Amino acid sequence: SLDHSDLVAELLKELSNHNERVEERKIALYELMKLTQEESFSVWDEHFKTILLLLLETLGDKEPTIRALALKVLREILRHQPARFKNYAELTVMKTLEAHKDPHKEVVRSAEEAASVLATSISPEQCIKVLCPIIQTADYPINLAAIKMQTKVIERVSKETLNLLLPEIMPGLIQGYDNSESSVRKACVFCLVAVHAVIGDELKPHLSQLTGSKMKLLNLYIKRAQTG
Amino acid sequence: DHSDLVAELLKELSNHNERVEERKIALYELMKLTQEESFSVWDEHFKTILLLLLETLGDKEPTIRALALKVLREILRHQPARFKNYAELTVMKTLEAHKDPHKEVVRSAEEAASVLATSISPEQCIKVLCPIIQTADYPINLAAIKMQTKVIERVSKETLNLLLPEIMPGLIQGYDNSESSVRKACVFCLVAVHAVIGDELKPHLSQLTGSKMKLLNLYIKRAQTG
Amino acid sequence: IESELNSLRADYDNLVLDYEQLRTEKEEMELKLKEKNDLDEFEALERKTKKD
Amino acid sequence: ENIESELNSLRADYDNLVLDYEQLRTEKEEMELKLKEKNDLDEFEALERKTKKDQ
Repeated sequence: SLDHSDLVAELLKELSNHNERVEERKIALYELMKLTQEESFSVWDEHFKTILLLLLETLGDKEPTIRALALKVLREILRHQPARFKNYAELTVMKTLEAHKDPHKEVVRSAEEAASVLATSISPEQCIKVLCPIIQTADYPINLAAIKMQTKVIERVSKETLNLLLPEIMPGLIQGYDNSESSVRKACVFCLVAVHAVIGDELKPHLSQLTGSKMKLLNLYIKRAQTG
Repeated sequence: DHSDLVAELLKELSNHNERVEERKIALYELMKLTQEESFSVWDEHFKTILLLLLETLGDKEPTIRALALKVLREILRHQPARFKNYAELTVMKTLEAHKDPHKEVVRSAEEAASVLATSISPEQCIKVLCPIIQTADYPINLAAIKMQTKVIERVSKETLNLLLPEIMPGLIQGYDNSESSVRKACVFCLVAVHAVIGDELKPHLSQLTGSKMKLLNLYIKRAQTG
Repeated sequence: IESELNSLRADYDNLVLDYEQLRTEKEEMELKLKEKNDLDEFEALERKTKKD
Repeated sequence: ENIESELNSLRADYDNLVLDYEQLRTEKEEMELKLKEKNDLDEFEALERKTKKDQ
C-alpha cells in the first residue's frame, strides 16, 4: 500500500524473507530507497532502528545482488539521516568494512561508496575512535578501508582536536607503515600527509619510530602534495 | 654492393646523441636490410652492427633507444644462429633496458627479450639466466625469470634434469623475494618445470614452506585443468 | 559508381559507430588503469628510497 | 562528375578511419594485457594471503 505506516510493515515483512524471494525484496529495497529521498518525517522518527538492523542483516545475504543493493540503500540513509547513526557508529562502520572483503566487485564497489559517505555522516571525532581499534587490529583489506576512512575524517577535526587524538591515531598509522601490504603502507603515508597538512611540523616527534627511508619517502609525498 | 650502403649506416649510427632524425633514417634502413635476403651483409658485418646497436642502447634519446631495440629484435629473429658468441652480452643489455624510465623503451625491450627466449640456444640461455636471476635486482631478476620460463619449455626432460641443480637455487631464492611479481614469476616457472618432469621435482622443493608448497600445488592444479 | 557510392557510405557510417564502441572500451580500461598508476608509482618510490 | 569527387573523398576518409581503428585496436589490446597481468597478480597476492591464514 501507499500509507506510510502500512508500507513500512509490508517492507519489513517482505525484506524479512532472507535468502529467498530475490525480486520481491529488490522491489522493496528500491521502494525503501525512495522513502529515504523523500525526507519523510513520519517513517524515520519511529522506524530507523528497525529498518537499519534489518538492512544490516541483509548485507549478509547469500545473493550478491541483494547485498550490493542494501549497500546502496544504506548509503542513502547515511547521507539523508546522518544524525540517526549516533548510537550505531561501531555497528555501521564494522558491517560496512566487512562488506569490503566480498568476492564480487559489485558488492565491494557499493560498499566503498557507502564507506565514503560514512566519513562525513558519522560524527568525525566519534568516527576516529571507532576506526582506531579497527586499524590497529584488522586484517587486509579491512585495515586498508579503515585507514582510507580515517584520512577522510581527520580532515574534519580542528588542529586542537586532532592533536588530542594523535596519541590514539598514531599507533595504528606507524603499525600500518610496517605492514606487509604496500596498499596499506601508502594509505598510511597519505593519512600522515593529511595529519601533517593540519598540524605542520608538530607531527615530527610522533614519527620518531620511523626509519630513515620511510621518513624520506614520507617527506617526498608531503612535498608532492604541496606542489601539486 | 650492399657494403657501400652499410658504410653509410655505420658512419651515421656512430654519431651518438647527435643527428637524431638522420640516425632514425639510418636505423630504419638497417631494419629493411634485415627483412631482405642480404645474407652477404651479415657474414662480414654482423659483429660491427650488433656492437653499434648495443652501444646505441645507452643513447640520451629515448626514441633512439626504443628504436634500436626494435631493430635488434629483428636481427634476433632473422639471424638467430649468429648470437652464439654474444648471448650473455645481448641478454644483459636487453635486461638493462627493462628499467628505462620511458614506457616506449621498456615496452620495446620486453618484446626483444621475448624473441631472445626462442633465438638464443635454450641450453645456453638457461645457463646465462641462472646467475642473473640469483644476483640481479628488480626488475631485471623479474625479467630474467620470465625469460627462463619460456626457455625451459624448449629443452627435453632429460636435459632439464641436468640443469635442475643450477636452475632451482634462483627459483627457490626468488620465491622469498620481497616483490610479489617476482614470487609469482617463480611459481609460474616452477609450474613449467613441474609440467615437464612431473613428480621428480619433489626433492628440489623440500626447502619450501608449507604455505608456499600449498600455493604452488594450487597453481599446479590450475595449470592442469586447462 | 553511384550505386557503389551508396554502399561505401554505409560501410563508413557503420565503421564510425563501431569505432565509438572501441573508444569507449579503451577509455574505460584507462580509467581502471589509472587506479594502478598511483599505487605502482608508490611501490617504485619505495624501492628507490631503499636503494639510497 | 561531382559524384566521382564525393566517392573519391569518402574512400580516402574511410581508409584514414580504417588506419585509425587498426591503430586503436592495437592500443586497446595492450591495456587488456596490462589489466590481465595486474588482475592475475592481485589474485596471486590474494591466494598468498589465504595460504598464510590456513598455515
